[PDB]
Amino acid sequence: AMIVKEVYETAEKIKSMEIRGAGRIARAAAQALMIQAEKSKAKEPEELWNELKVASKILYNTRPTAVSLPNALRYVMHRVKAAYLGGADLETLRFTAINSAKEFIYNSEKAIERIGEIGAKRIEDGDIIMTHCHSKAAISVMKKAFEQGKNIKVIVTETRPKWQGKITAKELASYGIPVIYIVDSAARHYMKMTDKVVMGANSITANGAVINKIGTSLIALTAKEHRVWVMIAAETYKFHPATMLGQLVEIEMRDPTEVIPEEELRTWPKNIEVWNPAFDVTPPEYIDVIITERGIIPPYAAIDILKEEFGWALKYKEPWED
Amino acid sequence: AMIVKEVYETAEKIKSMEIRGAGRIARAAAQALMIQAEKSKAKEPEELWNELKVASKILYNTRPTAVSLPNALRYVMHRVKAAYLGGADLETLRFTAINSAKEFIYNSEKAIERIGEIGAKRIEDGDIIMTHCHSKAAISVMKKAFEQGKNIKVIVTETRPKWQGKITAKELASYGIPVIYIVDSAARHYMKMTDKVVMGANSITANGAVINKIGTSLIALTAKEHRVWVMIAAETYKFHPATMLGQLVEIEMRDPTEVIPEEELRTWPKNIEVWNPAFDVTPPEYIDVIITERGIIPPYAAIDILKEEFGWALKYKEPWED
Amino acid sequence: AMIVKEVYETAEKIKSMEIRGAGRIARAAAQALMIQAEKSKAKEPEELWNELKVASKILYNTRPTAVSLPNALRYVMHRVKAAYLGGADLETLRFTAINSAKEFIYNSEKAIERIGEIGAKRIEDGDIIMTHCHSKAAISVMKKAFEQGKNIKVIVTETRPKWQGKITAKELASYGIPVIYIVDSAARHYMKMTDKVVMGANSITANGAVINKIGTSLIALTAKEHRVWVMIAAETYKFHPATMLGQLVEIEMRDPTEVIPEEELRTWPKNIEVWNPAFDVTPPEYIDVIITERGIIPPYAAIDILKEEFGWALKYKEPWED
Amino acid sequence: AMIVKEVYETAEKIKSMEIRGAGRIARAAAQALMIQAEKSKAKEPEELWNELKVASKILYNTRPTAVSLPNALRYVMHRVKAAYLGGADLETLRFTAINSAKEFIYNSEKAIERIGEIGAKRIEDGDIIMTHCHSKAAISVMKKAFEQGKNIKVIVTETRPKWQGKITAKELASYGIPVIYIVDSAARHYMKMTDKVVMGANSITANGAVINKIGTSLIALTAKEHRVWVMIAAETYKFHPATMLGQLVEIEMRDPTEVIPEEELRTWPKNIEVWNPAFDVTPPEYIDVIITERGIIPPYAAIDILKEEFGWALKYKEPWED
Amino acid sequence: AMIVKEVYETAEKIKSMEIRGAGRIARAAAQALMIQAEKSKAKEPEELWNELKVASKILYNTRPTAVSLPNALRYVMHRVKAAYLGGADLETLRFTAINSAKEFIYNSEKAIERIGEIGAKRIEDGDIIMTHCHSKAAISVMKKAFEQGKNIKVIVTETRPKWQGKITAKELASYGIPVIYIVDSAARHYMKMTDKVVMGANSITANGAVINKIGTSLIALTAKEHRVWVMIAAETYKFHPATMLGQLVEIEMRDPTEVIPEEELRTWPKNIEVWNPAFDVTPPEYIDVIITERGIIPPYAAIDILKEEFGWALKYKEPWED
Amino acid sequence: AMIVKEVYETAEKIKSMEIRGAGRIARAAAQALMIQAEKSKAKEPEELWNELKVASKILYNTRPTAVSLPNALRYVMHRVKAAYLGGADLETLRFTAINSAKEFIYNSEKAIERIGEIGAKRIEDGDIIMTHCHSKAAISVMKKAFEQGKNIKVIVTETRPKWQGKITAKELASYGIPVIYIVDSAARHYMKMTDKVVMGANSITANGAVINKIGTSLIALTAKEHRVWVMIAAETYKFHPATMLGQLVEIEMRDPTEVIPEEELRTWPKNIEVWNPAFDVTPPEYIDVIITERGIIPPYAAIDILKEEFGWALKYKEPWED
Ligand SMILES: O=P(O)(O)OC[C@H]1O[C@H](OP(=O)(O)O)[C@H](O)[C@@H]1O
Ligand SMILES: O=P(O)(O)OC[C@H]1O[C@H](OP(=O)(O)O)[C@H](O)[C@@H]1O
Ligand SMILES: O=P(O)(O)OC[C@H]1O[C@H](OP(=O)(O)O)[C@H](O)[C@@H]1O
Ligand SMILES: O=P(O)(O)OC[C@H]1O[C@H](OP(=O)(O)O)[C@H](O)[C@@H]1O
Ligand SMILES: O=P(O)(O)OC[C@H]1O[C@H](OP(=O)(O)O)[C@H](O)[C@@H]1O
Ligand SMILES: O=P(O)(O)OC[C@H]1O[C@H](OP(=O)(O)O)[C@H](O)[C@@H]1O
Ligand SMILES: [Cl-]
Ligand SMILES: [Cl-]
Ligand SMILES: [Cl-]
Ligand SMILES: [Cl-]
Ligand SMILES: [Cl-]
Ligand SMILES: [Cl-]
Ligand SMILES: [K+]
Ligand SMILES: [K+]
Repeated sequence: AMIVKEVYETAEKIKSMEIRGAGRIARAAAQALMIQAEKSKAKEPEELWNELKVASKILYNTRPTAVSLPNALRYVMHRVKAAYLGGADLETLRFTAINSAKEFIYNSEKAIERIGEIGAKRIEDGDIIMTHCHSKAAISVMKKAFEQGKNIKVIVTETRPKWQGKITAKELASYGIPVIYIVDSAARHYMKMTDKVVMGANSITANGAVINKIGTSLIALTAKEHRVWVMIAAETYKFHPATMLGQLVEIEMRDPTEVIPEEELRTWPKNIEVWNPAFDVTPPEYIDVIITERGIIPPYAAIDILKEEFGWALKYKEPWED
Repeated sequence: AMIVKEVYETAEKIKSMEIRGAGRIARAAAQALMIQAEKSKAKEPEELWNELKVASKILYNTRPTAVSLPNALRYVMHRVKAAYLGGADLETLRFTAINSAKEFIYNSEKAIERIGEIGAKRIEDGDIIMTHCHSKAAISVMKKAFEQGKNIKVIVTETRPKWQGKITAKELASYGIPVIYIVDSAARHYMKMTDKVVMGANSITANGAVINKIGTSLIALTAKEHRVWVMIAAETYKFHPATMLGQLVEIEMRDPTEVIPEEELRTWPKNIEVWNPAFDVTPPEYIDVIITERGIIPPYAAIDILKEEFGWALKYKEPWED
Repeated sequence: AMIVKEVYETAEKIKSMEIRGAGRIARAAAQALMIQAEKSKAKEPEELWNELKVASKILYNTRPTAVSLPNALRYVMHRVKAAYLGGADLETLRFTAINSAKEFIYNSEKAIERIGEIGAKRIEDGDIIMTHCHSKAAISVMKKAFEQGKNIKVIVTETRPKWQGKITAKELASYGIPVIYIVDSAARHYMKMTDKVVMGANSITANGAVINKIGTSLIALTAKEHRVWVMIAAETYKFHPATMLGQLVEIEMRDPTEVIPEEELRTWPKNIEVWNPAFDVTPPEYIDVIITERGIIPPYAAIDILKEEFGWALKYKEPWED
Repeated sequence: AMIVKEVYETAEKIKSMEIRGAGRIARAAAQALMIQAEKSKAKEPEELWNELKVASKILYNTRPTAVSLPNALRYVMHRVKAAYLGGADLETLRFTAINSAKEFIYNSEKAIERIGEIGAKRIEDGDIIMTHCHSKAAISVMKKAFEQGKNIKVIVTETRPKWQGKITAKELASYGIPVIYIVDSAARHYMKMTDKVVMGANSITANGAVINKIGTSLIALTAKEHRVWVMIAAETYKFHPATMLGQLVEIEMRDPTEVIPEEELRTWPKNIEVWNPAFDVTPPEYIDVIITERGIIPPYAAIDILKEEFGWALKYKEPWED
Repeated sequence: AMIVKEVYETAEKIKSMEIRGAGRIARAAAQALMIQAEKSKAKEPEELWNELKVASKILYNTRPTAVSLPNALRYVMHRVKAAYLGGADLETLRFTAINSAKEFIYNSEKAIERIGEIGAKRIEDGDIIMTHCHSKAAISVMKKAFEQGKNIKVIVTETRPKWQGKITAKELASYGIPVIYIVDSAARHYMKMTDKVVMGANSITANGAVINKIGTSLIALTAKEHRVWVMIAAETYKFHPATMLGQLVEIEMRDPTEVIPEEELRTWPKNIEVWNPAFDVTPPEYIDVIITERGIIPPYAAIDILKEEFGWALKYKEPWED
Repeated sequence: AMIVKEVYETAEKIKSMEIRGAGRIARAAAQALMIQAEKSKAKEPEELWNELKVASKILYNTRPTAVSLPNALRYVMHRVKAAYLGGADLETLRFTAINSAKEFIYNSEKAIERIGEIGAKRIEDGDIIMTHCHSKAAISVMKKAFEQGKNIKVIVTETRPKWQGKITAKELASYGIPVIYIVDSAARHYMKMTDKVVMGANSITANGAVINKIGTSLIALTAKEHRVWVMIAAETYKFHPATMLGQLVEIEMRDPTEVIPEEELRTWPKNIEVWNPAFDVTPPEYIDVIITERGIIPPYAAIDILKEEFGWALKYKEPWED
């Protein structure tokens, strides 16, 4: 199959986290399919179909935990597969991939904006907000509250080992928002002064559990301890269909060298193992609301988002499997 | 007063944390007073007394949170003061300073060994133990358990910002103990597999609260959530006399460049502030036992350790005050 | 612009709490619109439409916290607006107003009676029930259980500052129900002897939170503490549509002279402020069920009441807006 | 009515628990109605209808707690009733009873297999699973997990007074699964080593409460204390329609001689009473998921299973009532 | 038998709550014994002894719940009794009564002032403090913190039924302290903004439980809920010796007309009963410290206050008994 | 060493649980030493000393978990050892053993009575009390409350696998106390109607934990859940000195045949293991008071009982070790 360099490059950058953030990697994967379809030299629809299946698989095998990625792939590929199977000729199949890809990307952008608008209404003037990692959905919320003239301040946790909190701090400061920057260990110490916790998600399960950057569950735990609202900002495509039928979400284990750099780590004795999970699981008892582009829900309503929008696909195999 | 160079160097090295760990700095403070008295060229008792008073103030004004330091200074100087007020001559005042200091150091050392023998009886073969920062008292426990032939493994949290966890990981591994190194954020995620948590202390208050390295209270919180025993290995000189009469323990705020290196921080926007608390407060509800060199106590027995060993001094001014 | 005196006097009575209780004020707003329409001297549809809009705004601007009042105005005005926009003539518009009003009013009465029947089934012979304030929906439950022959006693809390508890004590006693009357402060002391807690609601949010008379949340908290069932009796029009898109519910602050009479308060010094919140927020974790005219639900299905009945309307502006 | 012998024998055998387990008795009840219709010597539709009505009452008055039984009877008799009221002739009424019953039995069987496939995805290699009583739905899960090659061990609680745990221990062991048998009292003691708890259900209520074998709520409580996942494997026909409109589930009180054998009890003093509740109530807070043949749900989604499959019948009388 | 009118009128005033507050009523009982002794017309030791015994019984039988009152009578009477039994003459006995009284009175004043000083050290600049009722010991803390220049505000709960909150609001405002006055029901709504809770005590038991004005326990509960410090300010003579040997503390039930004035209550029907408990019980789990004149203790060291100061006396009968 | 048959027989009966109950086995062990000393044919003190050491070891090696046993042995043997070592002749050594044994036995009887008197004061008229196993200390409490004329009723759990609850039921009924008898699984179900939980102890540790019959920890857990007082009735000799220095208490694992009788168990396949722990650990957070013969303490004061009465012996080896 003649896979274009952009598919390989997108995949390499997902894997390396040069491109990162759950929504962003899903957009990048839709983009990569778009580009495969645009540049394809396929002459028959079967051949293009085969390229899009192979590209889809390469992109799926990058990072496991964030379901946004497979959900993007499926959005495009369910539509591509129904067209190929319904007889579409080459150019109709091509357009179906391109246009489906574009709709995913545009829907992602609008969803993040609307999550901002909805979540911002829950932020009040004077609020100290704590956040974790770098989530564009959570940021959209903070950014909009500040645009509305609420004087907020945000406690940003540094978020080891990849330091995504540095991204968040600089970003929020560039909008005019003051930031207090702390190490992850200090989240309980500062939870007394916090009014709200606003974080994002990689995958949300059928029972309401949120899988998000390593340490999220700790911040949620002590927020609950303190009666501080935990709000999770998350697009519908963050919801995980396979968990409706019992599937466990895989937690990505990333290279030990993100924790201890290579040159240091290679001097350490062999009876030290460095373990580097990229996510943890926050149970729904520690989440007050999830803010989707369709509104505020209790986390227990995750199953409804899943039923009404993804359940249908579960009797069928993946729309890229041959 | 003619303060010797070793007093100034010890003070600087406590301040910079080139010498750190609550028991160690307390021994170093006693050791500094020892050297002042050894080397003093005083010829009157009054002169040496005044030197030791000034030295004591220099040493006390280094780091505020660990009461181990003022307790060491008190141990030497209650004895020095009483000899002086009872009319000791120069050589008798001198020997009293030098010998009180050697006593403190020796008792510290024995206390740590003993804490280890006691706490190790609580550790069971097959145990996975989580720790935090680098506490000689907590290490004493684990090391003794390993030497008893218990096949243990220790999960070492990196302990941002100063990375004391690397000291711990390499020290335990060099004793032959298997280590799992993780970031602080991952403590909840790995609390299910943990059997025991063993951590140290800087100060322990009358109501049974434990002031220890930033992040301690989080680890304890989730250990309690998961019913994992929290054990705090701590010498009786970690107990904080002044909290008996209402005093709050100052939490040390250290330099922002410990979090974000100077070269990076100078480039960051002015509306970002970096907060770097060196300690937090773990309430007694999240502590199962305190292991002193006198035995296992519930945390609410802290007031008894204080009543029996320190209460009598509270009537008086500090033994270095004019 | 030509608004009948009945609208003005209903408004004044809602505002002064001469007419109170969330259901009742909602019925009174419908009643007021009904009377504007019956008595209007308008000659074109336009004029009547402008009167109903204006009258609705007046009624809306009385008390903010109970969503029943705007849900009643919406019930009428959606229907009036649709008729008006579909070119309805004057008597068609008038009667759409009158009839819609009557319909809300009759459904309110029936909903309250049906909540009685459903809720009474959870009451058991010998039950001691605690309640708070004076809620017709909670009272419907208690009255029905007693009419079924269950020997219950009701602990009535006095409900400062407006003493609604007195209304409830006398009302329940009038039906032959034995009453125990206590101050609000005594709710914990008597929670051990309580078998069920039954209270009303002013607004219920998308995430399952209940906004009800100041003090409800304390009762619910110690109820949950003691594993006593907390049941909230509430018509579907107590559910709050705007909270689906992030709106916060405003807590009415009423006159401090309801707390300290004017004659006494004028004598007090300026450095005492009296704060008089009329409602508090009870989180869903401390509510076992809501009893609506459609059934028993967990507090987390509030969002399904909203989606199924009100969600459609969030697309559009309030039906009384221009 | 000429009720056949198999109806009476099935009723007696449900009463005595020679046939027990909530799914099994439901199938046996359907199977009894099947045999009544097969063997009936009725010649009018009216006559067979009246037989099936009487049979249904006999079967329903056996054990009250497991709603699986009346749900089975409803499944057959809604269909029988509608055929009769629509003027079915004898053979058409007959086949409708026999075929509705075969459908119920088949769907039950498939539902259990499916619950097993789904729940098994939640079980992980190395898992220690605790169970209670003898639930075919819970066993389906464990058995499928074992057949997937997951090396599991099951802790089986003896389940006094009727000792259903011995049935479970021998059944699991005969599939090749390692078993640890303990007394019910030892469930807390062994909850630290347990990874997962998997139990069945007799009835599940609108608010998400689970009524299952006496002791269930205790096991769930301590599983929650210890953060051990509680999974309730339960077919949709375990969900209890009438709780939607307020009904409480009767807890069956069985004979004291199940606890203390007659030969011993007759010798005991008159001021000792033996209480033998066959079930308790586990609140939804102590349940992580319910595994239905339609998927994993949070317990608060019980109201949705009821709304979508059973709500419509609540308007009508039982389909066996005059 | 010859009891001076001062004893009778002190008793009547204690009983009617014209003299109230646990410390104050204790000082007034001592004062009453002092005056019996100064004014006695007895001529033998025997006669004075019989008067002091009788006068003590009268004073004891006023209000039951605050142990301060019997601890004051014991302070005097142990000393009088020992003197009398060691053959003291008339003026030796008289003066032992008078002097012992004066001594209790002076120590009470000093204890309250010392609690102020110790407790103020836990108050911090900017603190919002919630309190309940009117406790001189809690007020001592708040007043001292303000005198130290800390800018505090105090939330004062009204404390139905006797409105002690009004005494406290006016008193605190008189010292220049800003006050916020709320109904008791509003304590949860305002707990988020509260930094510390500071309340008094009537009796403290061997296990650490605090008996204080009706409603204290609800405040402490939601304080603990919100991780707000709960501090109890209480002299050593609030500790209850008889609870060491299992005694329960009696909860005074006062006249229902304190709740509903007579003029209104006579009009109410017989089937409403008004219950008026003057105190509730706060378990030690919801108290962080007790502040006594001897220091800060965890609530679980109440038993050590008792053993060290009162335990000796449990051997013998009350010193006023025959 | 010439060990009398009574020592061997006492040991056999301890091991078999023909003699059982923590206090009773300690009395029986003191008795066995008494009898060895009375019947000894020793001619020199060294020879008698050697017999008493050997008997002590035989009795120590019966059952591990209840510390009452070693504490009895030590009470006698500390005194025997001080006499042998201080030169006592044969007959003085003999008398020292006999008389020390008698003092232990008499002190045990008085302690149980006094625990009754003290605990009974905490029981109120109308109380429903739940208990577990058969504890003479807990029974003394119930028996005395009933003798005082309190109308109590006791819920007795059957206590698998040895059925000690049958002993308790019959015993309490023989005093006139009504009993409700339940299986252990039903303790949560009936905790709503319970006022108090009163249980005994085998060993109480330095941190306040209570080791008691298997299932105790479960009853305590749900009692705490329900705000039902947990009272532990326990003699000072139930307190475990070695835990002061870190020792873990061994949990006795008894024969599987107590759970499943031999003839049944031998037909079961080898991949079923029966596990039969005789005790569990109840953490001090689930105990409100321990009632000793010296009074009511919080469980956290266990360390005080240990310090003041047993600490002294810990620098020395066991008084029977050679
Ligand atoms: O979609 P948005 O809201 O941007 O991010 C959601 C989440 O994705 C990120 O994962 P990673 O950094 O790619 O591993 C973080 O966990 C973050 O909270
Ligand atoms: O005395 P040891 O047990 O060695 O250590 C006690 C504690 O002192 C250290 O503080 P820092 O590194 O000096 O700030 C850590 O907080 C450690 O837990
Ligand atoms: O609709 P019903 O059940 O009568 O009352 C519901 C609630 O409305 C009342 O508010 P207010 O007295 O009007 O402020 C109380 O808060 C009461 O619980
Ligand atoms: O339907 P399945 O999953 O087999 O069992 C469900 C439940 O029914 C049984 O009740 P009983 O033994 O009939 O009283 C047990 O409580 C079991 O958990
Ligand atoms: O001793 P001080 O600190 O003043 O008061 C202690 C307590 O006594 C008062 O009781 P009451 O008003 O006499 O019933 C209140 O309960 C107050 O908290
Ligand atoms: O000393 P008393 O109060 O009688 O009993 C205390 C405890 O000893 C018993 O152990 P076992 O039955 O010998 O194993 C039970 O666990 C009981 O609660
Ligand atoms: Cl998962
Ligand atoms: Cl502090
Ligand atoms: Cl809100
Ligand atoms: Cl129910
Ligand atoms: Cl009490
Ligand atoms: Cl132990
Ligand atoms: K664990
Ligand atoms: K576990």
